[PDB]
Amino acid sequence: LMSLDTALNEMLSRVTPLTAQETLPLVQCFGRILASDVVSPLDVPGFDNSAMDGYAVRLADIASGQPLPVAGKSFAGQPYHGEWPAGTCIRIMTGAPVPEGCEAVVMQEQTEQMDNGVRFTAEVRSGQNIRRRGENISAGAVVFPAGTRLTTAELPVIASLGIAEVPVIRKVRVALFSTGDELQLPGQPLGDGQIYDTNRLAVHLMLEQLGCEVINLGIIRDDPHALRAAFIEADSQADVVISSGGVSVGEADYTKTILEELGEIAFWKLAIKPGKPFAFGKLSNSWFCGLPGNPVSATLTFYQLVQPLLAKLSGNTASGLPARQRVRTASRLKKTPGRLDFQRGVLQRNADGELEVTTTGHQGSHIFSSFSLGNCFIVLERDRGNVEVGEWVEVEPFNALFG
Amino acid sequence: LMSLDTALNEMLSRVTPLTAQETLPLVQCFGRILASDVVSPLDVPGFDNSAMDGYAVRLADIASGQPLPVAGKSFAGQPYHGEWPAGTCIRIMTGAPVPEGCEAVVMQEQTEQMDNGVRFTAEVRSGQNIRRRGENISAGAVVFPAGTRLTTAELPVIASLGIAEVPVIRKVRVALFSTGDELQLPGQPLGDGQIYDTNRLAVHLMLEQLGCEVINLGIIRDDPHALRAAFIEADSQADVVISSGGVSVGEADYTKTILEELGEIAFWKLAIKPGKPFAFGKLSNSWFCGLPGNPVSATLTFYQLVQPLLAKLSGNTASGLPARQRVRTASRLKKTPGRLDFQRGVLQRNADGELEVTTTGHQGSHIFSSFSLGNCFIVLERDRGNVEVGEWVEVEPFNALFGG
Repeated sequence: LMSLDTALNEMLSRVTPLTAQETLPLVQCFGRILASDVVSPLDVPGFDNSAMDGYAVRLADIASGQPLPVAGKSFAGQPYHGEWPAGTCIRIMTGAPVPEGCEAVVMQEQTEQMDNGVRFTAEVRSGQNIRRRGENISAGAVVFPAGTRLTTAELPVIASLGIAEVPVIRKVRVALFSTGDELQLPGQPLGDGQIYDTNRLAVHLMLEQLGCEVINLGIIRDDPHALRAAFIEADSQADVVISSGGVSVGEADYTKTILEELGEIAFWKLAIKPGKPFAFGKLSNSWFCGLPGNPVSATLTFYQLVQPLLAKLSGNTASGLPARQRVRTASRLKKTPGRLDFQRGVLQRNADGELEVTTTGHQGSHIFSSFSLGNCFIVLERDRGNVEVGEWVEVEPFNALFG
Repeated sequence: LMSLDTALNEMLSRVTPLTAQETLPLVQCFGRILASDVVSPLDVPGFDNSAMDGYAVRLADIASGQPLPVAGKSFAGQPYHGEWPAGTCIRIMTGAPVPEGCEAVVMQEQTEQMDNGVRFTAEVRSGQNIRRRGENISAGAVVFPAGTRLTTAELPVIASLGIAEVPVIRKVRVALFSTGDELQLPGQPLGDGQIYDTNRLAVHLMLEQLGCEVINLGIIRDDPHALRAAFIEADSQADVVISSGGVSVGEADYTKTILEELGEIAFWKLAIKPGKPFAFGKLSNSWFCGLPGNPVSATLTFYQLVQPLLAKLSGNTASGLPARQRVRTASRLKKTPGRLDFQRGVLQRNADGELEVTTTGHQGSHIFSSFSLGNCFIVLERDRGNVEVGEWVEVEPFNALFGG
């Protein structure tokens, strides 16, 4: 019934990004979100420097046609500061400051040795092989705006400005638990009718990799007093509280009366598969996301709704649902109109070098193993039906959460 | 002169994957390499159970056509063990075990509650809505082989088997350092021809995001005595030693002579762009990789060469290439034959829904912004010249090191 689109727009419209900040050296900032504009205090490069090894010259001396004796050498980190007489040149290495009065740098290839000094054999242009102060970044300019997620692409540039540390938004705090007397912890023996809990570890892992601060409360006892106490504890400690399974996503059980007693909760029926049910709303001090019990459904609902919620709350301004592309299927796909079906597939290059996708197998939410067998979603349109080999299909490669 | 391929193969053929192992709880295993096969001790699911909220019936009772009174209820984790008389049904919840003799589960909405019992309104087919013991995993089977990188796809399947911790290969230990009197620690004042050391941070970040244990020795003082000391420390404590800049990758100087004193090091000139020079070889107890000083070159060189080395060392049995595909350019590309040019580009969907790439801009190595602006490399073949709009082009999307 409710489109994924519409549901996510709704959830994000309710939410306001965190503003609370902390200051961290750059090496600890991978994947963190800049709280304030990074404004450069320096010109970069901060001084006119050689783009290569060769010789620093004045055009008037080149103009002579005469060989120029080498007055001195200039190293990166150890510039020449001796006298530079008229009619001479300076040997210079990549990255060294050009000497006062230098108008060009000639690479070795365009010179010959004379029994005396250096002949320049090619035209020498004003400014050739010189990187000028301020050509990359002007002091005073904003280099990265607030809301920028810091990776290897950004943090080295920040260091080239001489900044050792930056303010970033604190991590989003997410409390996490499951419930049901059928759920058991790994390493313990299974009682009557029990299964091992998997969703909660699947959610924890993903939160960790998303950079959140995870407060896992474990498996809560299927008792109203214990469950209430768990919600209250979760709420007091976190920005977001997630049930990885066991709390109602619509069914009229005791968990639903506790949830509604503690918050203002919507129970939605989404036009997706796998899954459909999702619970979302506001507790006293936190947002609540309630996932369906099936492992495929809970994982997919997490990945497609909760994941982007957390990106917005983190302060990230990257306006991006992950990347999709159009590719032909090498498999016949069973699909029923009425829901957007996030089937799992294997995307691969064929012998012609063209990109195609294969089903991973049975798509039932009775097996989590399609995530490991796969490397992408095949995102089958709400209204589309079965798909034949050769048709074009929307594909969404899995992110680093799945490898 | 030297192909990137020939270099990569040379580096990979030399190296032996680590086998040493340590056992960790599942929650601490993200991105770790599974050290032993995971074998299922149990059937998943463990028992025949309901796929719906409803009723568990036998087909003979359905065929009588009579309302069946509710004789009991089976809940998830609270199965029914009482008597199940003839002509009767058992209320059942999703995931609850089916009661003995059960032939079908009927979903609640295909029933009417009748005062003399539950009336079944639809056809009932043998086995409907029953998940069978072992239909996902069988006891005794290997679920993941040794060599699997563990992520969200694998670890929860491991949890489903009742296994709380697994053996993984120890992390690759990478020692790191730079040198040159030009280099200054950020947060300090820049003297005369100085710059802030950026390559070292870039490599530290990438190494940690790759799951390496990093030993950062700093900026090494630019003389032979301090350099020897740095090499001895680095080599004594690591599987791999990396110079992020300042140590020779071919030019004759004191750093070169120390390298040749302490190791068996090759200086390659690679048919690539950006970059070209790369130092590689064996120190007494470790492998060495020496990067060029230019940030664009170092970063590219680490990404295309050191990264695949670390993957093999780690024990990851994944095929190490590629995630490449062929896409049209929507940009004219300037490309000189003779080098494999890893231009940076922007991969985006056009209005027809087709994937296409655009240049980031100037492809010079004098700036670093192409890594921010870009989301891929346009991998232009060694012998190719200029590329016009609409030609086909190979493309390698950025991995998580640049944010995807």
